[PDB]
Formats: sequence, structure tokens, C-alpha cells
Amino acid sequence: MGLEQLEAQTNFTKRELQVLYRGFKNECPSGVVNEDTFKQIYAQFFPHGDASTYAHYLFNAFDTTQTGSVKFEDFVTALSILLRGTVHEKLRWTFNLYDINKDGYINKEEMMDIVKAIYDMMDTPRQHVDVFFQKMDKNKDGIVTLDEFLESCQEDDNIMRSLQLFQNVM
Amino acid sequence: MGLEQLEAQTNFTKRELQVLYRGFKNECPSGVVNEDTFKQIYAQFFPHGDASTYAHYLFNAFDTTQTGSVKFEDFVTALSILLRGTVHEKLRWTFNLYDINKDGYINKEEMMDIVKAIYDMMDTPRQHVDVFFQKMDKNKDGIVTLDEFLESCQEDDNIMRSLQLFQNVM
Amino acid sequence: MGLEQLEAQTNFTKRELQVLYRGFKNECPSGVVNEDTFKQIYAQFFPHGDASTYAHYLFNAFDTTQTGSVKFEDFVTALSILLRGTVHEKLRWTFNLYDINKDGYINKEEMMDIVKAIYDMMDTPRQHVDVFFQKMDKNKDGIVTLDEFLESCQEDDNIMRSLQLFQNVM
Amino acid sequence: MGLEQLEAQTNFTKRELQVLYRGFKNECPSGVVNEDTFKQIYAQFFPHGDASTYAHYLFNAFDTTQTGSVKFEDFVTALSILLRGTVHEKLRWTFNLYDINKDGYINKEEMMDIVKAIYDMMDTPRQHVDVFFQKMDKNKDGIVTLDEFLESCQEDDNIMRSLQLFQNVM
Amino acid sequence: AAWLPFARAAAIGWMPVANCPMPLAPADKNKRQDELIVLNVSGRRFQTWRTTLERYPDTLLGSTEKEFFFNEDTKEYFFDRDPEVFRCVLNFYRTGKLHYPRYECISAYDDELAFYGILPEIIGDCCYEEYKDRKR
Amino acid sequence: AAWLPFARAAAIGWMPVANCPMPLAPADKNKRQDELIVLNVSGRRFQTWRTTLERYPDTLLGSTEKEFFFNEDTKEYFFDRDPEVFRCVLNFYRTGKLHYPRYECISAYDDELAFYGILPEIIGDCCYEEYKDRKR
Amino acid sequence: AAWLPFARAAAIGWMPVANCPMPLAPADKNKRQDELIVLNVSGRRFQTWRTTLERYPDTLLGSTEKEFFFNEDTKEYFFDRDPEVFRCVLNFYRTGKLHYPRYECISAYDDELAFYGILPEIIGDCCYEEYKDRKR
Amino acid sequence: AAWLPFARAAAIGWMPVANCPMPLAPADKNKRQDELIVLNVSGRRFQTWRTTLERYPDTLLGSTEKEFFFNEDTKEYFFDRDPEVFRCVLNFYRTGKLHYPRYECISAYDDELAFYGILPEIIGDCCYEEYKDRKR
Ligand SMILES: [Ca+2]
Ligand SMILES: [Ca+2]
Ligand SMILES: [Ca+2]
Ligand SMILES: [Ca+2]
Ligand SMILES: [Ca+2]
Ligand SMILES: [Ca+2]
Ligand SMILES: [Ca+2]
Ligand SMILES: [Ca+2]
Ligand SMILES: [Zn+2]
Ligand SMILES: [Zn+2]
Ligand SMILES: [Zn+2]
Ligand SMILES: [Zn+2]
Repeated sequence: MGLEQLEAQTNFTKRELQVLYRGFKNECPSGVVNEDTFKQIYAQFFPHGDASTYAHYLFNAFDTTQTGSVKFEDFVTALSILLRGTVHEKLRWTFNLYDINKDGYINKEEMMDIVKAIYDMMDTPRQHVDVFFQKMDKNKDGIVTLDEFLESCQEDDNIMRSLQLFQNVM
Repeated sequence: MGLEQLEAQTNFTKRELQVLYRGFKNECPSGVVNEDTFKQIYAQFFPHGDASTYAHYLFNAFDTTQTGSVKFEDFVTALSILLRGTVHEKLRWTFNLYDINKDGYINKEEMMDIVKAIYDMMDTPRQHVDVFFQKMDKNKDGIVTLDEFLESCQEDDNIMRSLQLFQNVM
Repeated sequence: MGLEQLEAQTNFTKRELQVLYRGFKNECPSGVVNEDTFKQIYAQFFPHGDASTYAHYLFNAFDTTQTGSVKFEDFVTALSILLRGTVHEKLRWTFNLYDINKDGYINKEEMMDIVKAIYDMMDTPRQHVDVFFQKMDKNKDGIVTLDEFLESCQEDDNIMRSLQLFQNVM
Repeated sequence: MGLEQLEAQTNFTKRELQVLYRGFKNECPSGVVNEDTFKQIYAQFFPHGDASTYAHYLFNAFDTTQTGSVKFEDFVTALSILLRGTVHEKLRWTFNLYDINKDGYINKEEMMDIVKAIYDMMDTPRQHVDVFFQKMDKNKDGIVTLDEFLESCQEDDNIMRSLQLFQNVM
Repeated sequence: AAWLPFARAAAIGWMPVANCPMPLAPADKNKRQDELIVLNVSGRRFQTWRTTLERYPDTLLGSTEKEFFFNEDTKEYFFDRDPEVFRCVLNFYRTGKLHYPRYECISAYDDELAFYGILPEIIGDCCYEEYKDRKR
Repeated sequence: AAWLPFARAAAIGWMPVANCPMPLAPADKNKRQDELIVLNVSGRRFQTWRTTLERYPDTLLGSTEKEFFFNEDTKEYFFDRDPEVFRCVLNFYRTGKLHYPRYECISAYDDELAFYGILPEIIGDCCYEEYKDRKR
Repeated sequence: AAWLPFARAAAIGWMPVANCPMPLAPADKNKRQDELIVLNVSGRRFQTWRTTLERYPDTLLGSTEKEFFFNEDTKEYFFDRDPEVFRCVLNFYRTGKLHYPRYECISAYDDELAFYGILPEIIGDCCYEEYKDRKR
Repeated sequence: AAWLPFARAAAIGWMPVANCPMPLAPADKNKRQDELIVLNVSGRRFQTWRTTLERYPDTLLGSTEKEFFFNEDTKEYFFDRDPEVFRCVLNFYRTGKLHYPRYECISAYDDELAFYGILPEIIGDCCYEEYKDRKR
């Protein structure tokens, strides 16, 4: 907790960090987000759709510290990486989210869990993983690594165009 | 409703539309704007007199859309005609009001119903109708048409003088 | 009731009349002073002293109108006379107060009632009337008239000095 | 109490006297400013330690007037001495405090009571008294007088340096 | 004067002015528009439309009695009264019904109503029950 | 104060300049001294006539004790106290009777009365019933 | 609104720019649009973020209906309504739940809810018990 | 630092600085005087001393958490919360005891306490009874 301190370790300005904290605290008033809180947030964004499973994968992406529940400090740095951070940080974060078991690699069924997790929270019947792996895997052994993911996203200029769109808050 | 939208489709200014809206909302705040609403309003203007019957004819004059009950949009456009609209619109509204069964004609008992409705809501024993038809009917058949009414009000300069007085709201 | 109207028929300014009304209304909030109200006012000024009798004589001095109870209009004009009015109005008012039965003359016992009325509300044992009549009555028949009172107060320059002291309000 | 009056009889400014008054009134608002009041105040400064005994000696230092309980007047003038007053007043107050029975002398057990009172309210086992008397007593009889105390603090430049540090309030 | 032109429209053609009605022309041109009156009670600045205080002319705020409380310098009406009960008194001019707050004292409430010249007989049925019971 | 000229009138003629007690002559020239005092309580700007505070001189707002809370830089008395209970304390100077708010806590209410130096033995019979019972 | 980049992150790689639903790209450039809206209710200046009023668009303060109450000369929305009940109405936009004040009258409360276009069926279970029972 | 010089006076002559006490000199010169902090809640300007918010450092208003709500332009802290419950929260820093208003809803009250980081275990015995019972 520190407005001047976070201004250094993030890319957001003093004015943005205030808006982001207000936006954060309004969802968990000194409660510090847990899995349930995430579910309630994305349920509000997506009506008639169960967001339980995705909230679980999203919560597992956090927690580097102690209490399990992710604090604002870790909430905002993750958001700093996603909105302002370099391309090898945004993709690195996305890759970290796709790797559920947290063991360096993304597999067919692992990816299938996440595609199902988004489809459930809200034309190919969940098997859009087949299109994903065919144009992301260099080895073609059913495993996409970090280095494999980073270089494969560079080749599709359409992703880089959307990922570097620059999204201001406030 | 729509403040900028109504300004174009009416003759009232932005400032007058708010005053009219405030005056309307105070008599029915989101509540059913029906015949009874009218009865309550005009009973306040004229004590010791029953506004039931007139409220009905005045409610009958409205309802162009679907919901039966008259919205503010229909309330203010009718008032735009009555206060700012051309002589052939003011009289057109007045003719439409005097014609109860919505047939396009005014007859002895039809006119008698209006006279009775106002005298009841508030020197000749309601036989002003006989004075009305004597010098409003060109055919002298007992029927006054729209065109008959329009031209018969022009010849009486005393009506035109009162009907084009220009009322200012606010 | 009228701030601009009273400004004409009194000597007080618009600013004074507002202060006087505030001072008046705080004792009788739209209640309009009666005998009881007077008693409660002077009881507040003079502790450990019964003001019932004086309040009665003071109330009898008023009431020129209808309701018996003296309104602000009559309260302030009496005060206008007492504070700003001419010498033949201040003394005329005082004389009117001394004449209890309201019949043109002040007698020994009549004066005795008022001396007792003030002594009771709060060196000579009430018989200060004997000093009063000896130096106020020209005829020496036990009756002091209006003309007798007015000219007798002029001769004592010490009264005129105190009566014309000019007392501003606010 | 008296804001302009106290400004003359103390060394504090008008602005400092308000802050001191606000600080005083918050600890006892019109309420009995007694020994217990002191006990409650100093317990807040020093947790897990009993301020009962010191509160008594500190209350004993006051009470010059009549009511027993110490008023703000006596509170702020004593503080004017302790913070602004001459070296011979600051020490005079301190000497008066160390002298419990109000005899004019400080003895071994008398000094022991003060040391115990502070150690209890918050390295040598309370035998700082033996160090105190060894270099504060000129006679070496076990009694330290006012004049003995005054001159013995001057020789220790370390006390004079701390005692004339100048504390600013507000 | 938004509902009157409708009554006026029903009289066009058969009634000049006549007897004693009140719809035809806004005579005297009382259209001195509408100004927000600032009612300063105990420091709290209550803001209401001049027309709202006109609703009940037979009261302090209704009649020209309030002019005894108008400070010309601050261009506002000042009342050295309770700001809380005044909110009920002001809402009376707005809603049309006089409300009794469940938390306020009856005597305190009655005293303020007597000051602004409003009779307790006007208290709506919505809390006439609450008023009578708390007045013993 | 302007009810005195009536008492003064009944004395002209038999006791003028001779002795008098408290009436005769507006001494010390205390007139025009009445201004609107601003009482800032927790941000909430309360405003009252200075004579209203003078009503009960044996209290904090009555005596010169309030001057410890006066700020010359903003020309107002600032109190770091509850704005809500102060309304009751201020109303005591106006109405003459101290009212207990039913919604407030007796402990908080007693603490605030002790601050401004008003004794709870003054609470009117109007809500003496409420005060005693809620204080257990 | 700034929780979306997390949802957006889990879609990068398998559905980028292809179709999407409501996430991807802060469209229309609605940013920096959040200012403090001033809501003058009976003199009492209420202040809220404009996004807080946008929460429930199907109400008076939610829709463009409030613009009939806007004054361009003072750059604020003025409401000639009770300032006290408005606090509850405003709090509904903040907390998400409509609270019934125990001290207020049910009739006055229902009248104010009808004005701002909030239905009483939204009153939370937190004080649904209080509301139903006091409405007889 | 009005009561400390008295404790300080009792140590003069036998205790330089020594172990771990806290009376001797106001080190760091924390005498950055005292400024009135303007706390803007829902439009209502609450005014308190900076020292008052310092009383309980382990809360939102206590810690540097409030700085996330400080508007640099208006030079004040803004909270888009309920102004009424905040008065209780602010009075907690003043009196030392957390009071529950008898009229407010428990859930509404609990939500605001959770926002400012104050635990309901702190509620004084003066209205701990009232709090527990109204929380069913
Ligand atoms: Ca893996
Ligand atoms: Ca591989
Ligand atoms: Ca027909
Ligand atoms: Ca025909
Ligand atoms: Ca006689
Ligand atoms: Ca004679
Ligand atoms: Ca001794
Ligand atoms: Ca010796
Ligand atoms: Zn009611
Ligand atoms: Zn009471
Ligand atoms: Zn609730
Ligand atoms: Zn309490």
C-alpha cells in the first residue's frame, strides 16, 4: 500500500492509480480479491453465463506472496504489464495464464480447459484448440512452450496490432 | 423523451421544455398519466365543481401511440400546437376536441356534452350551443365540419385576437 | 402584516422592523400576545416577582381592533410612539396606561394599583403616589387630567431629559 | 479561563493557548480533572505499564487554589514554566515534584518513590537514586535542598542542554 | 400554465371571458418566470422555487411574512431555527402532505410548525397515526 | 429586549432618574452588536445570531470559552465534534428546551453535552421520558 | 471496467480480432469522461461520479431525463425534492442495494422513489423486513 | 505534547535518554502544526484535524490509503460514499468509541465500516446492545 511507491514500480500515473484503486476497492472493500470475488465481477460483465471455472484459472495466475488472496499491489502490476508493459511481458502473462499446472508448457487438454472456461462464462464447438495448435506449435508434438508462443505471435501481425493497441484507463 | 430531440420537433426552447417537464412530472411522476390524473389536476384549478366528464373528453383527445395513457411527448407537442402552432393547428386541435366520437363532425348533443363538461368542472342555461351553431354552421343543417369551423372563426376577429395572443411559459 | 406598509405608518426603518418582529415573534410564534404571554415575558426580566397584575394593566392599554389579543401592527406602533414619537405621544401613551378604567382621569387609588403592579413584578412603601400627586396635580382635587399631566412633566426638565434620550433598537 | 487574560500571565501566544486548551478539553471536557484523569492520559502514552502511582505524585504537585481538582489555568501556567520559564523555574517545578511531603527536601525513599512511579508507568534495579544522590548532594547527608539541586544541575552541562531545548507546541 | 391551455382550448368558439372563470389569458403577466429562493436555516442553505412557497399563501413562508426574515445583504432569507424540522416544512410545500419524522420530538416538531404557521391538522394520513401516538 | 420600553412607560412620572432597577436607559451602547456568528462543526457551517449564544452565558458557547475554538484566519469557531448532536445543542439556545434525538445514542449524546457544558438535568419534559428510559 | 484486460488476456491467441463479443478494444473512446456531477437537491449539494449515475440507465438519474433538471447557468442538476430521501436514492447507485431509512415515512419514501423512477421491489433483504411491516 | 512535558519533568536529573521511553524531546520535529483536512463525502464537506485521522493509523483514513481518494485539484479527499454513516466513522476518530445510529440499516452500516477498514468489534458498549439485536 503506497501511492508514491506504486507509481515507481508500475507504468500507471498517480492519477490512473487512484482510479484503478477506486475501481478495485468497489469490488472488494478492504476484502482483498479471492476466487469468489472474481466470479462475481465477471458474472456482472457476462449475464446468463457461469464464470466459476475461469475465475479459478484467473486466480491461480496470481499469488506470488503469502496470504493466497491477491492484494492490490499484485493486482495493479499485473494490469500494468497487460496494458502498458512490453510485448514479452503481455504474452508472458498470457502464457502464464494458459499454463494451468504452472509447469512451463501448454498442452491440448490444458488449452481446452481455458477455451471452455471462457465459452462457459458468457462457431467451432470448443475445439478451436485444433486451429490454435496447428498455427502456434513449431515442433508439432502437442506442446507449446514460452519461446514457441512468443515467436509464433510475432508472425501473426494481426495479434501484435491488437495487443499493442494502447488502452488508457480513467 | 429527449431534450435535444423535442426542441426540434416542438416550438418550445430548451429552457421552456424543462419548465413544462417539471410542471408535468409534478402532476404525475412516472405514474400512470390517465384520465384520473387529469381529473385531479383540473379539480385544483376549479373548486366546488366536478371535472370528471371533461377529463374524459380531454383524455379522448389524446392517445395516438399504443399505451393508451398519454406520455410527455404527446403532452408537449399538443401544447406546442396550442400555444405556438399556426391558427389552422390551434383550431384543428380545438375541433378535434369538440368532436367526441372522432367522426369528423360536430353535432348539437356532441357540442352540448362539452358545454356541460366545462360548466360542471367550474348565463344561458347550457343553450350556448344554439348560439354556437347559429353562427358557425354555413349549411345550417346542424353539422359543423373542420373547414366550416376554420373559416367561421376567421370572420369573428374577436377569436383570432384571443387565439393569437401568444402565451409565454416559464 | 406588511413590511413596506408598516415602514410608512411607523418611525422604524425597514431594518429595525425586521429585528422587532424577530424579537416579537420569538415570544409568541404566530400566537399573538395575550395577557398570559405578557406575564411570561416580564417574569423573565424580573425573577422572584409576580408580574400577573401589571401584565393585566398593560394588556388593557392595547386592543383598539377586534380579537382582543394585540397583533404585531398594534404592538409596533405603540413602540414607535414610545421610542421615536413626539413628547405629546409618549406622555399620552403613559397617561393612557395610568388611566386604568379608561375614563380620562387618574386618581389616587388608580395610581396606587400601578405602583403596586410594578413593585410586585420585581424606599417609600407603595405610597409614592403621595409624592406623585403633590407635584403633578394643578387643581389639587385628587384628579390628574391629560392636560394636567402633559404640562406638569414639562416643568420637570429631568423627565424630558430621560424621555427624549432616544433609544435605538437592533 | 480567559484567552486575552492568560496570554499576559503566560508565555504562550494566543494561537498556542487554543491548541493547549483543545488538547486539555479533549482529555477532560468540563469533567472532573482529577488524579484518575491523569492515570488515563499517561496509560495511553505507555502501554503495559501502570500509571497509578505517578498520577498521584503529579496530582500532588498541583492544587494551589481551593477545589482540589486542577483547573486549566493551573494546568497551562505550570506548562508555561516547564516549556518557556527560566531555568530556575523549570528546576523549581521539578524539585517541587520530587519533594512529595512538601517539606522542602528530597530524601532517599522520597526519590525512590518517583523512580518507582515512572518505571511502573512505562538498567540499574531502581538504584539510580544512589547514583542521583552521590552527585547532587553537596553535604552528602542524604538530603538535597532546592539551592543544592539548582547549582548541581548547572555543573552538568548535559542537563542544561536538554532543559533549554525549547519545545514548540501546536 | 401548462394544463390551462387545454381548458382554454375547450372554450374557444363559444365563450369570450363571460362570468367568473380563470382559464383564458394569463392576465397581469404574472410570468415573472421562476427564481430559486435561498432559505438559510441555521446555516444550511435550503434552495426552493419561488412558486413552491406560493403554494400555501396563508403561512409565514407563503405570505409576505418571510420578508421580515430576508437579509438584503446576503440576498437570502435567514431563520434562526432548527434546520432538520424545516426540511419537513419545506417538503410540505413540495409534496402537498405534511410529514412527521419518527425520530424528532413532538414538542420540538409542534413548536416549529407553530412558527411557520402550519397547523398540525394538515398532517397526512401516512403518519397521522405516528403523530397522535407520540403526542401521548 | 425591546419589550422594556413598555415597562419603562409605567414608571415615567413617579420614579424617573431617581433610582430605577434594571429598566431605563439602554446602557453601555450594546446596540447593533448582533451579527451572525458562524459555528463550523465538522465542516458543517452552522449560523446563529450572537445573542442566541448569549442566552446561557454559563456554557462553552455562552461564555468566552468558545474563543479557544475561534479561528481569526477564517473568522469562525471550529469544533472537531459531531455535527448532528450540535444541532440539538444549538436548538437549546433557540427554543429554551434541550431535546434528546431518539435516533442518537445516550452515551454519545451525554459526551457532547459534557463538552459544551450543558447539564442533562435541563432536558425538557417533552423528551425526558425518552432520555431516562434509553439511559437504561 | 478495468477488470476486462484480464478477460482479454485469456483470449489472445485463439480468438484475436476474429469475432470477440463485448471484450477487446475500449471502443468509442469513452475514457476521461468521468467527472464529478453535482446534484443540487433542495440546496444541499450532492456530488457523485457520473459513472455512478450511469449504473442504472433505466431511471431518471440514469437516463437523459435528468437533463430536464439541469441548469446551464449554474452547471448543476437542481431538484426541488427532499434532500434526505435523495441520500438513499443516491446510495442505491453506489452500493447496489436500495435502503429504507427507518426514521422516514413509507408514504414520503414511496413518493420520492416514484419520482426518480426506482421501483420498491428492489429494496434489499437487509431492510425488506422494515419496509413491508411499516407499510402496514 | 501538553501532557508529556510533565512526564519529562519527572525524569530531569537522573535519566538522560536511556532505554526505550518516549517522553524526552519531540524528535524529528513532527510539529508540522495541525491542518484542517477537508473530507468531501457525497458533496458534504466534513472538516477534521489531521491529527484526528492519525488516531487510528490501521484504517483507510488512518493510513496513506486515503491518498488514493485525494483530489489534487480541489485539494481535498473525495469519497463517493454515504455522507450519513461517515459522520459516525468520523466521530469514531474523535470520541474514541464507534457509535451505531439507531435509524440506519445494519447492512448499510456494516458495508461502510468495511470500506473505511473499521471492524464492528470496536463498537462501544453504549450501543453494542443495539447493534447485535438489529443484526438479528
Ligand atoms: Ca503443462
Ligand atoms: Ca514443443
Ligand atoms: Ca360527430
Ligand atoms: Ca355542414
Ligand atoms: Ca379614571
Ligand atoms: Ca383636576
Ligand atoms: Ca522531604
Ligand atoms: Ca543537604
Ligand atoms: Zn408521512
Ligand atoms: Zn423534546
Ligand atoms: Zn438496508
Ligand atoms: Zn453509542
